[PDB]
Amino acid sequence: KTLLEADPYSKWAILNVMGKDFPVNEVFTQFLADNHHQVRMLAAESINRLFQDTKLKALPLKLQQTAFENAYLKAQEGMREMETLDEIYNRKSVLLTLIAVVLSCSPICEKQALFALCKSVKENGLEPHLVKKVLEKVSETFGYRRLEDFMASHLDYLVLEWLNLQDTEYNLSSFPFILLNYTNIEDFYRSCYKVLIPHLVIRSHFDEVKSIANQIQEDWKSLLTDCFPKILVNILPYFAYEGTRDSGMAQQRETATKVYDMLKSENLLGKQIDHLFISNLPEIVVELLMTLHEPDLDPAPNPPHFPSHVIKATFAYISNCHKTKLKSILEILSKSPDSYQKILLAICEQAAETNNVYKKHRILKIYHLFVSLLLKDIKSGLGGAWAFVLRDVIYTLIHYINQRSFSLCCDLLSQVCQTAVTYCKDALENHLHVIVGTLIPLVYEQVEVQKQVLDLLKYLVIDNKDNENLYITIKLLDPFPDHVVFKDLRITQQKIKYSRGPFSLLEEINHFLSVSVYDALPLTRLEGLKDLRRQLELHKDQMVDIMRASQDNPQDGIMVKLVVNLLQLSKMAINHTGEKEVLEAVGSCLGEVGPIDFSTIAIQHSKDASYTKALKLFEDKELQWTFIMLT
Repeated sequence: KTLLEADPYSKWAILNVMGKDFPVNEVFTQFLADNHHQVRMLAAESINRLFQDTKLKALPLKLQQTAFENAYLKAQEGMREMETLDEIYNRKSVLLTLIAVVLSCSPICEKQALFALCKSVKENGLEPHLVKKVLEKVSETFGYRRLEDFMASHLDYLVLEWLNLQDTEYNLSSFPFILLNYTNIEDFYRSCYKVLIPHLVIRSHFDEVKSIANQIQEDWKSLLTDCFPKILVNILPYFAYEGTRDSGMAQQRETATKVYDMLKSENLLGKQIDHLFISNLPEIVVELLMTLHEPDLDPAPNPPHFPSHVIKATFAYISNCHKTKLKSILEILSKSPDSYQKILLAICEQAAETNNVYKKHRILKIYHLFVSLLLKDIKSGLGGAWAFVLRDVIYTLIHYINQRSFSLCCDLLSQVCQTAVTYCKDALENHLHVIVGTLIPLVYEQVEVQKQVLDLLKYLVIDNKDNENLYITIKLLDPFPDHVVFKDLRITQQKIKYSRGPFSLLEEINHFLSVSVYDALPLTRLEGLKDLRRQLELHKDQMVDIMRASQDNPQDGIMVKLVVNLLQLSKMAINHTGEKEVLEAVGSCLGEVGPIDFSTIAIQHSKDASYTKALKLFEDKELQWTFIMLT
């Protein structure tokens, strides 16, 4: 164990005996089947060294899998090398400890270890109570609230690997359903038919699904209709990726072809296949998205996993095979504009419900693929949904940035802003200020993060400063006095800001009020507030004559307007993250000016003119109610 700590990779940890060299890992695994019992538990506890670096870094996939299979075969040999019940139970407990530690310390080999455990439950005859207990221990070790939730996250791989062993004793009825909390196989069917049926659909077990359905008090037609998207996302992709490239990879295409042909039969769903396909378009694209895998150093996803190019070809083939024979899936997806909506609601919900960082990384690279698919067919747009989808994706990206992968998120934001400023002139005219003002406090981060932030800032302030529509947006934004390294930004910020000359105190206050009414997020304004403080500190002498000019109309005081604007911003920010900084900033800003008698008693709350005029032009109470509710 000590030398495994020293040299996990075994670069020089090779021991030579009788002229033959042996790796230390094989020697360590050899002690698993020692005659003395006490060696077994210690070896099971210390085998953690072969699945992680312990210098929390992981290990290469090949080494981890070969160590796992070596440990499994050694445990099997120790089982089969056999009063007796005592050491039989001891060997079973040692095997369970091995299969539990490999689950705990090796997230890469989760699925394979769980499949080995479920096979060994019936093969080795493991005690049900002990294995169940270690299952719930793992469940609340990882963080899952219920053990059934942990079971549901990998049951598809379990059943698929069980059925891919082509064994007579390994059938659906022989699946170890006792492991889950369901009392009887009927409850297991009721709970997991949506997964069990699609696995056997590709295997042409229609008699099996009929025999399950007629005994489950449910119609087989409805059950197959419910599982129709999941079998679509299985058979349909096989027709696209490198058709007839090689026989080994073309046998799947051939069996998919025959399955699709027999599903086109009159008795089967072939009569209404087109109607069901049109009915739920998001339900199949979500499954086409979640099946993405790039073979770096990530846990193995669900057994159906395809690379990015396979997904691209699948969408291309689905678009081509349509009766109208379009070129892109997004064109027929534009027939129902809501399809783009709830899919954005779909991919998000699985990301927030999970807490694993690796699963989050997988779902965010899937989201990268989806946004790339969105942006490669933006020439004609997504109908009238393009503005909504770009706003949704940019706000989701800024939320994922604010919750702290990160480089990939920066790639998404860069790509979407590039597309918006290239193929449009007003896409980023309003929802850009928060993005610009959000990544600045991220400068004090890793070198890659800082480099990406600086690159995005210089792209926004150099390559987009010539846009006529974006001139107002770039002119109206908060300064960045944070670090010296932003001098370039400074020498491209004061030019536009001070194009007409040096702004006075009144001009600075007017600009601050305009940017405050322009943006609804008080946090991103923090730096600007700091400048406002300087504007209150250096230019105190200018607060007299201005108030001399406001005596005629005291009810429109500039200073009181600034005070009430800061008060409104504080009221908005009182229930937001990072409140201790924005509250301190606004308090310091109000502390630069004393309680000057404004000769007013009433407080007027400024409101956007658009909302007031919309209310004014609505002559019906119902119309106003609908407008305010929708807003």
